[PDB]
Amino acid sequence: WMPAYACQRPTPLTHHNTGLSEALEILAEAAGFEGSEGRLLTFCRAASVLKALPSPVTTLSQLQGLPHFGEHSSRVVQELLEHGVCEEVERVRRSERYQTMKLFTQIFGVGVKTADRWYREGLRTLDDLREQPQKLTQQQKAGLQHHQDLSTPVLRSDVDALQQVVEEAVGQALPGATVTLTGGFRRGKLQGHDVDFLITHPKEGQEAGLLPRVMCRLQDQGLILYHQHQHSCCAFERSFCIFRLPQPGSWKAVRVDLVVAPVSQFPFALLGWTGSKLFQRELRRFSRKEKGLWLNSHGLFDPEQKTFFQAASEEDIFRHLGLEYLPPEQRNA
Ligand SMILES: Cc1cn([C@H]2C[C@H](O)[C@@H](COP(=O)(O)OP(=O)(O)OP(=O)(O)O)O2)c(=O)[nH]c1=O
Ligand SMILES: [Mn+2]
Ligand SMILES: [Mn+2]
Repeated sequence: WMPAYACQRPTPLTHHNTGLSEALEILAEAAGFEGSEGRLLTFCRAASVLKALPSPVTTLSQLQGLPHFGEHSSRVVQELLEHGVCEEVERVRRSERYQTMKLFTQIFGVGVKTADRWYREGLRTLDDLREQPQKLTQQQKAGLQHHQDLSTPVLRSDVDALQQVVEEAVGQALPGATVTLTGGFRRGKLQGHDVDFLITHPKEGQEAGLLPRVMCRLQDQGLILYHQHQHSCCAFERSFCIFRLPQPGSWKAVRVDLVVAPVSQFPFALLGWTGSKLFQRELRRFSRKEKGLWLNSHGLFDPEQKTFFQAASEEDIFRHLGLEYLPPEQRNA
């Protein structure tokens, strides 16, 4: 017996069912490309169940008694076990719609809605996009300019080098300010599509105006290819960057997300930003459905009492929701 919510079970970085989960996640992704959010969540949940299993699924009798394994997901696994291939998955992979949506959505600054609009307007290739620059935001233009580098997986060695330059810029700008690696790398992943950093200072308010000073310093060093600063609107101050990472004899563009949070909200921001996306979806669903509380990256709110939970750590937040603590490396749902 394995719990239904991904936030109630450990999901390690590496598991025994990568072929099966990858097939399900292709179907999940394709459903998201078509706007079928329910079907996406269904396939994603089924894939995450396989990730938590302690052993490989070699016979279909091993699916018996597992949550989130309805008919469609079971059939996928069945065809894979019996034939080594699932024809729906292979049709999806080869389809022009999926390949194009995948191409466009992996461009920096392009979501599903934009990608689908461009598809419907007869755009197919990266060159087609380049021929219509009036259709692109500045962020999207930067993404296209650097798309080869931005499609190259980011390595832990890249992350280490980047964290050093970000730490130096932060340390110079404001003594005492801290940089915390979040995102998939904090969950132990060995590769990723970007690097995520969360910046704070232990005195509430000392972080005001820090990010722009950090960016000035990084810019002066030649380390920034693209930078979009956004002030908090509703809602953290952040900078969407492409860094020019020096390498032995060349350089690579790398996506970096810098997020500033006031230290009061830091444990919520850390939790939210550490992911995985599905784990956080599941944790927020759990908080709302099971405990009546709204969790987001800024706080945990009781909307009946009209109160906010004070947390000093991620552990406090788990405790408050009635969940066993999961370290970041077990949140790979
Ligand atoms: C869009 C959004 C994401 N997040 C979270 C969810 C993600 O788990 C987390 C990091 O985003 P990413 O950098 O997209 O995801 P990742 O680091 O888990 O994986 P990858 O290797 O592909 O980079 O940010 C928020 O907290 N608030 C938001 O508004
Ligand atoms: Mn990331
Ligand atoms: Mn990111």
